Amino acid sequence: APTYSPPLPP
Amino acid sequence: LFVALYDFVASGDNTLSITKGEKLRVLGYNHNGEWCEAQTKNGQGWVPSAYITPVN
Repeated sequence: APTYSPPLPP
Repeated sequence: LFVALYDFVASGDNTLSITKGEKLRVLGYNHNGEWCEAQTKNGQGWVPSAYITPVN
Protein backbone atom coordinates (compact mmCIF):
# COMPACT_ATOMS: atom_id res chain seq x y z
CA ALA A 1 0.00 0.00 0.00
CA PRO A 2 1.06 3.62 -0.44
CA THR A 3 3.19 5.04 2.37
CA TYR A 4 1.14 8.26 2.26
CA SER A 5 -2.39 8.47 3.65
CA PRO A 6 -5.40 8.40 1.33
CA PRO A 7 -7.67 11.40 0.85
CA LEU A 8 -10.42 11.92 3.45
CA PRO A 9 -13.94 11.09 2.35
CA PRO A 10 -15.72 14.12 0.94
CA LEU B 1 -18.69 -7.62 -1.86
CA PHE B 2 -18.50 -3.83 -1.64
CA VAL B 3 -19.66 -0.71 -3.44
CA ALA B 4 -17.76 2.51 -4.01
CA LEU B 5 -19.20 5.54 -2.18
CA TYR B 6 -17.22 8.24 -3.95
CA ASP B 7 -14.97 8.65 -6.94
CA PHE B 8 -11.24 8.19 -6.34
CA VAL B 9 -8.64 8.94 -8.99
CA ALA B 10 -5.53 6.81 -8.86
CA SER B 11 -2.40 8.60 -7.69
CA GLY B 12 -0.23 5.88 -9.15
CA ASP B 13 1.78 3.57 -6.93
CA ASN B 14 -0.59 0.69 -7.42
CA THR B 15 -3.66 2.61 -6.49
CA LEU B 16 -6.83 1.94 -8.45
CA SER B 17 -9.36 4.50 -9.75
CA ILE B 18 -12.92 3.76 -8.72
CA THR B 19 -16.26 5.40 -9.45
CA LYS B 20 -19.20 5.89 -7.09
CA GLY B 21 -21.54 2.90 -7.44
CA GLU B 22 -19.01 0.38 -8.84
CA LYS B 23 -18.86 -3.03 -7.22
CA LEU B 24 -15.59 -4.23 -5.73
CA ARG B 25 -14.15 -7.30 -4.08
CA VAL B 26 -11.89 -6.65 -1.11
CA LEU B 27 -8.65 -8.62 -0.70
CA GLY B 28 -7.38 -6.88 2.42
CA TYR B 29 -6.05 -3.78 4.10
CA ASN B 30 -2.72 -2.13 4.85
CA HIS B 31 -1.26 -1.99 8.37
CA ASN B 32 -3.38 0.91 9.69
CA GLY B 33 -6.56 0.08 7.76
CA GLU B 34 -6.50 3.34 5.81
CA TRP B 35 -5.95 1.62 2.45
CA CYS B 36 -7.82 -1.32 1.01
CA GLU B 37 -6.62 -3.62 -1.75
CA ALA B 38 -9.57 -4.16 -4.03
CA GLN B 39 -10.59 -5.68 -7.34
CA THR B 40 -13.00 -4.16 -9.86
CA LYS B 41 -13.73 -4.63 -13.55
CA ASN B 42 -10.93 -2.15 -14.17
CA GLY B 43 -8.17 -4.00 -12.33
CA GLN B 44 -6.74 -4.34 -8.89
CA GLY B 45 -5.08 -1.93 -6.53
CA TRP B 46 -5.28 0.20 -3.41
CA VAL B 47 -8.23 2.47 -2.68
CA PRO B 48 -9.19 4.43 0.44
CA SER B 49 -10.95 2.16 2.93
CA ALA B 50 -13.37 4.95 3.75
CA TYR B 51 -14.44 5.20 0.09
CA ILE B 52 -16.11 1.78 0.01
CA THR B 53 -18.67 -0.14 2.02
CA PRO B 54 -20.24 -3.61 2.03
CA VAL B 55 -23.25 -4.19 -0.19
CA ASN B 56 -25.94 -6.89 -0.06
